[PDB]
Amino acid sequence: SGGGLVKPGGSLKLSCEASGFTFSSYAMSWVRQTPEKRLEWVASISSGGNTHYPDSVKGRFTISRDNARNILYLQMSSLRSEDTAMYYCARGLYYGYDEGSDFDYWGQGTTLTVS
Amino acid sequence: DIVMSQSPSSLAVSVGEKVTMSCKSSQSLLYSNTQKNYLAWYQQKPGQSPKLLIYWASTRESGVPDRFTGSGSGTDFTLTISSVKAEDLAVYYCQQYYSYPLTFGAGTKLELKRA
Amino acid sequence: ATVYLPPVPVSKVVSTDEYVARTNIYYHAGTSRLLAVGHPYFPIKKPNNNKILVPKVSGLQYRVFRIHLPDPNKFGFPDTSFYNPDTQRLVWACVGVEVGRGQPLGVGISGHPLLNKLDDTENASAYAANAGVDNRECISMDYKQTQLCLIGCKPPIGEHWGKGSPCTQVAVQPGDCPPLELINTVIQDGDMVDTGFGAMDFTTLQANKSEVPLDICTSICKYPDYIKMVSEPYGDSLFFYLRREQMFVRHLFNRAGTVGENVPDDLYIKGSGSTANLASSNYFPTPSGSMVTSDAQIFNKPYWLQRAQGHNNGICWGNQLFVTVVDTTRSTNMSLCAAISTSETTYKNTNFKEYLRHGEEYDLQFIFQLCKITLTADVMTYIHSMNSTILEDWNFGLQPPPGGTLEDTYRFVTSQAIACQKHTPPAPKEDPLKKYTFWEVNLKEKFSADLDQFPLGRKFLLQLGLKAKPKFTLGKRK
Amino acid sequence: WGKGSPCTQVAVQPGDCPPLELINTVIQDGDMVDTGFGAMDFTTLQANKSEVPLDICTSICKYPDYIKMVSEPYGDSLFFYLRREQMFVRHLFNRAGTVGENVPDD
Amino acid sequence: ITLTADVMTYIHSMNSTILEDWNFGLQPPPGGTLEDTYRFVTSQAIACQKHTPPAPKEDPLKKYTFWEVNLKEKFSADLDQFPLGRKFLLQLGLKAKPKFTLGKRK
Amino acid sequence: ATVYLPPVPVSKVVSTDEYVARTNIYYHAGTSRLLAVGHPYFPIKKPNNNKILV
Amino acid sequence: PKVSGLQYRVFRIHLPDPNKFGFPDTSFYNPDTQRLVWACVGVEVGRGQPLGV
Repeated sequence: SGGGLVKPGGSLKLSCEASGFTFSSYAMSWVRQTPEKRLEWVASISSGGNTHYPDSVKGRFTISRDNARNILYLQMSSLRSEDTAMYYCARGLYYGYDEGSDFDYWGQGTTLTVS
Repeated sequence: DIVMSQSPSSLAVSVGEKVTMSCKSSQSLLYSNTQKNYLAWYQQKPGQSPKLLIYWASTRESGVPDRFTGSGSGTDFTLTISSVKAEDLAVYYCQQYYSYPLTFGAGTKLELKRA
Repeated sequence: ATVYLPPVPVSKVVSTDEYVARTNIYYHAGTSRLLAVGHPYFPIKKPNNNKILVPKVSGLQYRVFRIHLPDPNKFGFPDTSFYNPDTQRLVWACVGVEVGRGQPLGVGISGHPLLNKLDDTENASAYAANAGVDNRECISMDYKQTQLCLIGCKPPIGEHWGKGSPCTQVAVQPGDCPPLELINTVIQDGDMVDTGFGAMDFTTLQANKSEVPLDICTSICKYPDYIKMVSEPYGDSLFFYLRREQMFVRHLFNRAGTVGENVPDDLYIKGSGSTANLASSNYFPTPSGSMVTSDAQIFNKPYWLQRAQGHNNGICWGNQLFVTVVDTTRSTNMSLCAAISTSETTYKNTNFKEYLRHGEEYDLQFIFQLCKITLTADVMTYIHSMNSTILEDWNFGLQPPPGGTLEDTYRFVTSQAIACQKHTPPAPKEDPLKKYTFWEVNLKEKFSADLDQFPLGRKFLLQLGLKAKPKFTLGKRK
Repeated sequence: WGKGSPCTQVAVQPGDCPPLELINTVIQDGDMVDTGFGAMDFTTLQANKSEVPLDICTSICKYPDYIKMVSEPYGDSLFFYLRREQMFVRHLFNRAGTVGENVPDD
Repeated sequence: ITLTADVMTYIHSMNSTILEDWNFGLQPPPGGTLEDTYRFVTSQAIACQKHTPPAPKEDPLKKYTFWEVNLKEKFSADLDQFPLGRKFLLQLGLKAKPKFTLGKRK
Repeated sequence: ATVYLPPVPVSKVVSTDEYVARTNIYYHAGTSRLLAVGHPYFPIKKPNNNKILV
Repeated sequence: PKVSGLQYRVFRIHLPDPNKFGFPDTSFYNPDTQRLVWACVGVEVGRGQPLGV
């Protein structure tokens, strides 16, 4: 939730509310789809609150979680036209039997247009 | 960042044909110390969001048909569909979760041929 | 017959160090005194902002220090002219560590106003069936006596019982929990320790999430997974450990919360009314680690690592060390009464706001022996087979190539100076080596060499012999 | 640990505990040993001035600073020490007074 | 520079500072360090404070801003990787090192 | 001096066990016992005054 | 900023004390007998700009 039209240089705050599963037990993740159709990792946050960003948005986007209300946030700032995309909220799963990780569930996406 | 290179960019086959598709990483996804491969494969059908197929290079997620097999190790990975069905038209991605940033391949578009 | 047998054997691993001849050059380091004052139950946060006021730093959670040591290969020396980069290399081996805990006695007092407690069950005093609604109580606890330390040179492996197979791949209900399957993973700084209920996750494993003290109501708890590290045929995960631990039952108590477990009821011949009804069986022992004593320190004492106890003889690779400490006896809580404002014609519980702190002190004292590595082409063939990466980082052979290739033009900023042109706004990223958080300890300017000086030094110098002794101590009579 | 004094860079008011700074001083006659609240002054940390006995409120409470002394080679400040000390937990209690702390309510 | 007392004392009349950096003697049992020094921050985020760290410093050869060139991390034994050192080699005449050769170009 | 303050020390600080000779001459001393009778809780002062009585 | 070639370019070159700098072979200094000090024996002024004023 939270996308829409915004002008270059502006800011926008996306939210993702979980349902049907124990939010506190999963890492949550933001992934975007640019018009070219390839997926781009936006940001991740560990259950302990450690954030991870790529250089393309590091210093501008902030990922955070509200553990009480179970809401994932993505605060965007200094938006550039290149940030135009469908943004997806997604979980992560750790599979202890193989010691690996995947994105098992994600939403419908919300569209962000910087123009 | 680790660059994931997928090939071919697209392919078209009839129902029943075997298809293979490549995913090559710019850096090794094999952790020498434990011999695990940090690779996942996703399937995005038209108008839908990407669905998890394979993780830990060769582990098939529950609900995924056994015709999808992921293989390979180190830098060179393959997704094989033993006998393609009509419903398999989609863009197939691969994704490395070895180190940050978490990165996705360019995708291979699978289309169906018919009379 | 089978045969099989394995045949016989195929390949087998030689000792790590058995060509590394130690030198008589020693260097020394120390630590200033690291300091944190944290709060044990919870990080006390800013009231309108995310960011800490007081961080959760305590001896009841793993204190993992990344210690990064000088390049030994290129290092300040007094007379060297043997050295050939291709037929020999140098590496630090640390020949002792003491760790000063400058904190006084005092445990980490932790508690929850809402600890999950139904009834007393140690001696007991009443009966009750299945639980009512709202049975939690204000109870506080001291955690079991746990002291350990481990020294490695690659992050060490913990175990914990994580969140395992789902509710659908078994027949175990939601309200009975997805199974608890031992999921092994590396111990990270700020990770909680073993609680005396087993070492497990407690984020998704307490849906009440207020069954236990506040600190352990979230985050993973680990216990060291000694079996994987010590059966390792390289033993760089650790190579030194020691521990002293005990636990006891202060008192048995029962959880509040309805039975979801299956008690066959036809294994007791029925009472009458109340005693025909079925009580909670959700017993938990409360641990205690009381009676602190100062003859129970595993600290404060030099451990000369002339040889290790691993399969690695303590000879560093990557020039770094990992020191994980749990000390529950030193994690002292402090008291004081502070007035918010003056208005007291009397003492008033209002005005006097009590506030606890925790003080955490660490100091690390080091003595290093320099060691050489004899290398030839045949030996090297083997060195790469064990770890490609060690030779490649040293890069006194090899090549990765020197460089080269360009340095220029030009980065960054670009421009400088004067400039401040544009400012320039970023320009990511350069260039980090982390994947885990660690309390950084720089030793690359704490280097010294004297053993007639520094207390730690002197005990090593006496232990050897001339030159020099007496330089004391020694005793310390009587 | 002497009174490091409340700072105004990071929010600490009266009615929050100060940051605490270790202020070391000579061991002199009449001085109290460590009580297991830590070894700290109580003359100005305490403001009710009646949390603890008449004796330790009006002393500096100290732990021996072995550490700097055993690092003087000459040992003129001491050239002998030994210790034996122990204590057990009688019972957990709560202090008189309301929280001044910030509890995350989640 | 050899450590000769006549040279040292003469250097001392010219400027004592190079000598003081090298450091000679006591330090009676030893002052400054060790002692054992020092306490103890090592900043967190509380940290210990109050702070106001100690002051800004000026270098003794700095009075006015310059365009600072740090060189403390780039030293190579070999001089064949750089055209300035080769040119130094050839000019030097060890060992014995062409110089030039023709042509150039032509 | 010169050389130089001395040297060397520092480093390595000369023990007073290399040129300080013990002798076989012994004296003996002791105290006559010491006794102090207080009140541990507080000193008991005269509160009409300011000087201790215990 | 304000920068031209019609303005002073004053550069402050900083060098370690060599004794304090490590080398992999060092049997040419003993601090009980000698110290070290740098001598610069060649300076090349690279220039790489077009011609202009």
